[PDB]
Amino acid sequence: GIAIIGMAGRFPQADTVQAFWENLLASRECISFYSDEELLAMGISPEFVQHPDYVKAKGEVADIDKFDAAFFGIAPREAELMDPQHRVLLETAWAAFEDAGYVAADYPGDVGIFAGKSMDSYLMLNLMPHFKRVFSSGSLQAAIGNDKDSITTTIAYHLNLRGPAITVQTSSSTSLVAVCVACQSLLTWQCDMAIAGGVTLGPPAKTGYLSQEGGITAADGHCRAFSDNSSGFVPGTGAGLVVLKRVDEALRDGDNIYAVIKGFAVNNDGSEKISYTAPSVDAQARAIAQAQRLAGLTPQDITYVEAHGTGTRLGDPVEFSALSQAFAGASQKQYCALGSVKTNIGHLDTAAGVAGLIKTALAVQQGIIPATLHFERPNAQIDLTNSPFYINTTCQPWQPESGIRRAGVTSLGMGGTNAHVVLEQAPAVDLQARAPVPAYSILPFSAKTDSALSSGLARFADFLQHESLPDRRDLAWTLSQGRKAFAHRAALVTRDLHAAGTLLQQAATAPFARGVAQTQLGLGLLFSGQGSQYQRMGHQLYQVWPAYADAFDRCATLLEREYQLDIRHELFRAEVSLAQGERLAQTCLTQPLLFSVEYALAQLWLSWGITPTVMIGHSLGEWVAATLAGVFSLEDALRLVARRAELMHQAPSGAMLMVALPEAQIRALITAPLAIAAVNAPDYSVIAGPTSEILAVSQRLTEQNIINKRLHTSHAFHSSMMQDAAQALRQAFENVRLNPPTLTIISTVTGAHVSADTLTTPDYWIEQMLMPVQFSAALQEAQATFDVDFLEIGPGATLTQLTNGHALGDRLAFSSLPAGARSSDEHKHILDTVAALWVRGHNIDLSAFAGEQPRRVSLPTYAFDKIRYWVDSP
Amino acid sequence: GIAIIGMAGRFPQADTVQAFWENLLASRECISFYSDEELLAMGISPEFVQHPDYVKAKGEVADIDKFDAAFFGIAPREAELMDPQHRVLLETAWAAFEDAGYVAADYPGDVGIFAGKSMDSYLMLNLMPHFKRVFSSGSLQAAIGNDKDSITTTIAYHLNLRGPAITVQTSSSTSLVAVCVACQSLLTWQCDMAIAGGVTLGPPAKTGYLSQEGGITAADGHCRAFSDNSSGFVPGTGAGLVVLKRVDEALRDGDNIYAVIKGFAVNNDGSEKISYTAPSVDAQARAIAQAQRLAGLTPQDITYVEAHGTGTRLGDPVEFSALSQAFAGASQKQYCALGSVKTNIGHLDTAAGVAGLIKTALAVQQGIIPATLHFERPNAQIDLTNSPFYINTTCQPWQPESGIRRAGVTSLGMGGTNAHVVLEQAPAVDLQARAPVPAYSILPFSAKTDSALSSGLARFADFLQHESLPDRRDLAWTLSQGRKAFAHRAALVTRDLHAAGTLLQQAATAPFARGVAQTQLGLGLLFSGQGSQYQRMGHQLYQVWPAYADAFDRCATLLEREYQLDIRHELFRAEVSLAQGERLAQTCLTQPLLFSVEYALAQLWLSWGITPTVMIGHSLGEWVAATLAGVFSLEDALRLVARRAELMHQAPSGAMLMVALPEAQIRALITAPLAIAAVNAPDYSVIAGPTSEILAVSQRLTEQNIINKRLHTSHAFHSSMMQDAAQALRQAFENVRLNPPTLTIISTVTGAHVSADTLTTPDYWIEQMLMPVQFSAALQEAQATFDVDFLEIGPGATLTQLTNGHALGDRLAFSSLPAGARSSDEHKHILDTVAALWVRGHNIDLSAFAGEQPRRVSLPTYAFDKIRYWVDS
Amino acid sequence: AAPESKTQRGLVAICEALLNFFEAGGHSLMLGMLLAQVQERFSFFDVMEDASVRALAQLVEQEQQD
Amino acid sequence: AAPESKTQRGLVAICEALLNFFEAGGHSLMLGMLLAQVQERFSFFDVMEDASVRALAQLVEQEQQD
Repeated sequence: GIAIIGMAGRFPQADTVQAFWENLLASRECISFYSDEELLAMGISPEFVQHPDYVKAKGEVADIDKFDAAFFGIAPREAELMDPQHRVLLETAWAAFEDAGYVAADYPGDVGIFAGKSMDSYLMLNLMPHFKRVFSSGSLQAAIGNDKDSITTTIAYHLNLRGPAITVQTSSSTSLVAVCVACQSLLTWQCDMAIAGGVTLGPPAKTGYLSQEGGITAADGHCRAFSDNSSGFVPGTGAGLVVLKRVDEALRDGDNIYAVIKGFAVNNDGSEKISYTAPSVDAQARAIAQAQRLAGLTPQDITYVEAHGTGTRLGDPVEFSALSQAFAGASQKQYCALGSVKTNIGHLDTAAGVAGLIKTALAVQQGIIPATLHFERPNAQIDLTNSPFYINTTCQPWQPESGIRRAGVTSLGMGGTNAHVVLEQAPAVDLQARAPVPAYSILPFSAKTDSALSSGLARFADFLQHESLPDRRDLAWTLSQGRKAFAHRAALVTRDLHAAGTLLQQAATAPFARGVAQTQLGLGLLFSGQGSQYQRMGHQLYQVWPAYADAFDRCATLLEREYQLDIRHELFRAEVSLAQGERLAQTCLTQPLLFSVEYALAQLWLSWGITPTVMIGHSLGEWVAATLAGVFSLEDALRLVARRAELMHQAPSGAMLMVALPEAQIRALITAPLAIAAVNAPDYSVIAGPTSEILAVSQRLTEQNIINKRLHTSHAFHSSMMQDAAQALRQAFENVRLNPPTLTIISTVTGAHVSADTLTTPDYWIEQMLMPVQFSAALQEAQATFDVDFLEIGPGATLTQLTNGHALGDRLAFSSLPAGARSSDEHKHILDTVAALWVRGHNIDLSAFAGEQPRRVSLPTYAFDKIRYWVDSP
Repeated sequence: GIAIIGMAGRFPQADTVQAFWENLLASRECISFYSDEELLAMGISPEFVQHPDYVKAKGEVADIDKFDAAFFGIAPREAELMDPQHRVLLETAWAAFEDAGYVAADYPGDVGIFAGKSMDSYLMLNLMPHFKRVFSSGSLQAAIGNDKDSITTTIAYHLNLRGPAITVQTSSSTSLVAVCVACQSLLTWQCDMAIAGGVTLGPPAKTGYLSQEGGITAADGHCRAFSDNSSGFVPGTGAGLVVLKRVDEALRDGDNIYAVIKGFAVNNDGSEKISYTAPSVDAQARAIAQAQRLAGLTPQDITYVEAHGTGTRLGDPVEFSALSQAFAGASQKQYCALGSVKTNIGHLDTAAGVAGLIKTALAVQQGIIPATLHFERPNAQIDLTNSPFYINTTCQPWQPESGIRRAGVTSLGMGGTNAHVVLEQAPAVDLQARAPVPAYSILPFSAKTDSALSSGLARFADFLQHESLPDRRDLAWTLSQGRKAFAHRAALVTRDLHAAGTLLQQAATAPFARGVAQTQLGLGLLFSGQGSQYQRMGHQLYQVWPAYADAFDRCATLLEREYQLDIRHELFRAEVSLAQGERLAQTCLTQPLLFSVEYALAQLWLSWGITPTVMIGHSLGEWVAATLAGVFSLEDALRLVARRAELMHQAPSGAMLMVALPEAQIRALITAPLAIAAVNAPDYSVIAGPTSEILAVSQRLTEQNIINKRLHTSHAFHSSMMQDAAQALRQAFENVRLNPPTLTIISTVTGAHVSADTLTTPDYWIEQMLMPVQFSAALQEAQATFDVDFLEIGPGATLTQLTNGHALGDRLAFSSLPAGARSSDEHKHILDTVAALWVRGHNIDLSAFAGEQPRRVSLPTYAFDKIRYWVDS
Repeated sequence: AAPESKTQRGLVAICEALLNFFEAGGHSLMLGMLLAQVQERFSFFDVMEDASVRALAQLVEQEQQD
Repeated sequence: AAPESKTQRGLVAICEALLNFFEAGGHSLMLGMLLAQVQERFSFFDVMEDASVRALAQLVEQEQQD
């Protein structure tokens, strides 16, 4: 068949198909009656008002003047000359494609629109200035070019639809004829996805009709259908579009299927009638029997029928006669329902067949038949008791006998064209054999304006208060794979959806990432030194993520192949205790653990598709900023930092000291031979040395009342004490290969943009152990040459705390691991960095955070801001 | 694929598809150029005329105000406010269906229309003669119900089209998108045979345009398409429709297949271009490549390509770049042709795409590529010599390196919709294996009005003055099945078509069947007499038709099995001489022989679907009339008629003299031993009896100035000496089949009707040759009770003059076989009878007169008369 | 019904134009001013007020007396 | 080219509101119609007599003279 995979459309007293399904489930009437005063104020002639046969009701779509011209690139001088049905069908088509879970502009295959349109009454006010000022008929040829035949080409231009763009144009069955033409085109393989429907919108916005004797219109405004008090119909206005796709493709791609269209049939009557404007029975019977013949369905299978049901005196017995003739092969008794949308919203002119198709597809998918209004007693020439049909007046649950629901929509034109479409139930979904939901998920939202982002967040806030909510891998997937990412964007990290609904109910100083996006050509990486680790560092990331797991497994097997370190036991199978913290405190174990964590976490961030420009390191962080630049291999790096750690374990005791003074003032104040260990900020510095004179310097620094801190380190680092251990790895260093770099390292021991040959020198890694890691000028050099965000790689938030204290120029630094306390929040922090990078504009595969086997669902669509465009000439 | 089996269209400076194809073979430029003083007649403002930036050229259809309202039943007040595009597309739909060899309402399956209208231009001079009266909502409601979308539903109503009536509407690709939608409906089984096209003509007639260096219009008037002088196009007006069917069905039924649409593709540009109004390259390349792989073809195979080719300064290199990009899988250099019909006729917005499909299907069918006009050098951007394309300037033969002529039509909409249709050659048939053509054929013509019949006769007069005319069998099976039998009819019985053309050249002085048909409730079968035959009769009818052969069989087999005589030896194995002429006249080998001949002719006329109402006899015809009435069977009457003959043979004397005088005045002076044998007319009588007495009566009448002749017979029929035969046949009629008569029989020995008991008496046949014949009274009761046309069944025209010489007002009599002579022109005369009956209105099947496996043929269509329905200027 | 030799001419004009006509289900507003455009051969909101044969006869007689 | 400081303001207002300047084939009668609509802030046959921007500026001062 041809699966329906999404739908949209404004309606009378509705603006969404879910704000229309809940006007059918509430058994509402959507007709908007008026009074005298507001009608002559709209422009009703003084003769039309106080006329004894002038009814004052119609079905009103809400805002016909309100177009979002900035979304589509249209100037606010060309969109004012656009027919309102063009604008409303543009917004409806964008809404229908977003309801499908797809984007029109970048579908793989070929997408084409088949859509109809009522008569453009907007020109009948446009000609008044266009002709009574210049007296030229040139405007009419422009109308030929860009109005009457060009609705579907305007949609296909502004949404970039490559497939067929055909304006079918039938009198009152235009929409269901368009659905049938779309099904034919999808089955002759002209397109791989279609969007099909219609529109009818009147630039006379609020009006009544002058009902006359024996006239097709009702003399009360209540469209009573299939009843003995039926006096006619009432004119509605509305748009509507469905999205169609072949059912094996739609079931392989994992879309949501409302109802599979199994059969369809269009025909005409052709002079089997007493006059041209009078329907026939046998042609309608041929259409119904042909659609059920093509579907492969006996008429003992269809359980609901949406008749046309306009409520006129003459068309009602003809349609029931045709339905009885086509269903006459059945043997059950009152087993099929009957209905009509036109009781609720009125008789739509062009969008009538797709309003019934939306109502019938919703009724098939949900599984409950709506309530026909105004019906309490049958018609004189219709016998419900000796027919297979019943008309219900309450919202009745739909259970079939065989277990499969089937339906059918009938539409009738005024020229004679008859269309019938036979649906079915969507096939057996299986959402029980899937692996479970990811623990946290990112909810991305985006818009072209801050107003549209605020309104979209408000719409998702009201959507998330419902009891019926989709999955967390069905939602978010549709928000990443099924929405286009615009400038003004926002993002949440959630675990349950109702608390997300509460958070978007605030949408003001609420804890979620939010802001405008930019070009953002590249990221910068910062790597952590020794002294900020915790317990179970990367435990969640190891079991959840596969790339981090693979890199850590290869590092652990590589370390255990040549050494006796019990890697994967000190992190994962280690109890949370201070004995473990003192077990991993020493330098013999801490350096390869930080190397493995920072390397595998860097491989994770490169697996998620961000491209680093500059990779600043810190002590051991430089050894792995080497390794991502590929200056030597992972085997060489891991065994050589093991050799380094087992040399620097033999070094004697030595302490650190922090000072809040710049290094020039420290070098003007230091007298003992104590080298500067690290320069990190203007107001932060670290000095080293053996612990006795370090404590003496700290106690004399207490006398000047300057802030200082012990850094909890056993061995002195970045001072002249380790000369023997520095020299003792030269003979183990020279036997391996060193490669010129690839990625732009800058060196923290010199504070200089470091070149492609001076990493390769085997004495640079000797003097890197001794000299101060002068971080601040390296950071200011990266900030000077580039202009980039920074992402720390490592356990602590130390380097982020240093960096967010430097003039970055509109930029920000971001951590990728919690600072120890919240190790349980490893999975939430790394997904809140990704949610915070994505808002600024960085390129991350957000669909990598999806789940096992995702599917698409129906979420709220874009929220177009309402700007009035109207020529408005009396 | 989808076969194209017919086409029509009212084109610029043409009225038919053939008067457009003769202009494409004559290399004519069909664009009219006006002058200054005739634009101002219909109120073109003098600023437009005196403007120096003004070109006066349009490709005009001939008549737009002329409609035949009375054909479709449309009132002469409601037709005056139909758009002319509805009118022209009604006439084009009727003409295209007649060109297909079909009538739309009587097709077994279901038939869809898919057409495209343009912006109603009649509504501007339909709302200005309306705004005078205050029409607040009146103007809106006038537009809505009438002129929105009702071009494929005021055609499917009038022509009884019971299939999908969908109005596709793109900008200028409408008529090829319509063909692609129709080919989708014929493959997803929504219709069994479709029709698809478009129309664009409107009120603007004799109208010039303000050309713009920077618009899309040609600044001089001519469409120099694909050339160095490409300055735009010129607007045109036109119509067109083609008729489509599945190719297995069209090969099954033997239609005329112009071409087979083997693949097609429609798509849109997208936003992947500069703006809305700028054409793209990759979209057109996608359409061309998609069509050629849905056709199962390869870009080496296509030998003609009909490009869009408007003549504007931006569209021409873009389309050629797309074509080169799509055909860039080729290695052979300059093999495929290139053309644009807009050079000849102009750019008919919307219609462009079925005009260029008609041209391409004609070029595929015939094998002649027409000549692209106005082409001297390529454009600056267009590189011909390394592309695989060349442009002709003379109409060249088409003959590819393979035996199949394949093609492709491309039409591009202004909104961005592109269409490419690939047209393979029609699969050729074994023409030489077909059976030989029947020796004569009826050509029936019929029209709703006398003027339309005269015009449709003049059109076949013009048509048959050509060479290589179609098969005569296939013209007789297309004028009969393929045209709708109307009121005013005419009919021809031909053996060659060129003499038929020069005979239809004259109208008032031409002797064919002609008249007005009526209801014709029934037919009278006046069976003929006894002494009115000739040698070598029924020899043609024995071998031409098998119904006559089967009816003549089971007679002679029983006469050679039971008795010892053979009819076929006396007829077909006999010799043409006067020695046998007196030999077959004896009663022993005349009565059952003539009975079997008349029975065979009557069974033939029953086999051709005619209904007898009254059926009289004359001295043998009551026996075969009772046989056809079911009173006897063939064998039951066959034994007793031979018994009657060989008992009647023994009468020694007998002679009949013919006296032309009222029976009562004859009865005044006749004698006792002679009796009147036959009363046939008020001025006719036949007297029977011996020799000398009736001869003496003859010389008595000779001096009384009354003309008398003998009847050249030897026995005494209806006389006073057959009582011996009446006594002898009384030993017969023993327990024979005795049935009440099923049909209505007037007995000629009584002058009354026949009841259920008046004919089953066995003594009635005993006494039948005793009473005289009351033929005149039988006809007096015949045009008393009924009013029918009398078909004489017999081997002569003897009863025909005696029938027409009675009270035969409004009614005539028709002889089935020639009288005496034309013993070989029997085949021609019997079809001249069927031609004379079919015009009068009888329900004779005309298909039984065609050959073995006939086909359909494009002939001229109906000739609508022209009545002006307009409003004002 | 029985006509009265002037409204007879009016109703014969109506029938030869095209065929109260409101209660006849085959007529609409377009065919309404088709008939009306025939009867200027001798206010349209008054035609939507009432357009019976008696109503058209009364309006034509009143407009001729005016 | 360089326009002369008053017709500069007028023609760049025209260009920023709409866009001989009309060399492209996409320009047509509807944008000509809106350009004819924005006139009276400071004959359409006379406008189409010369569609140049300097020519229509000239016609603006003859309309001011009128």
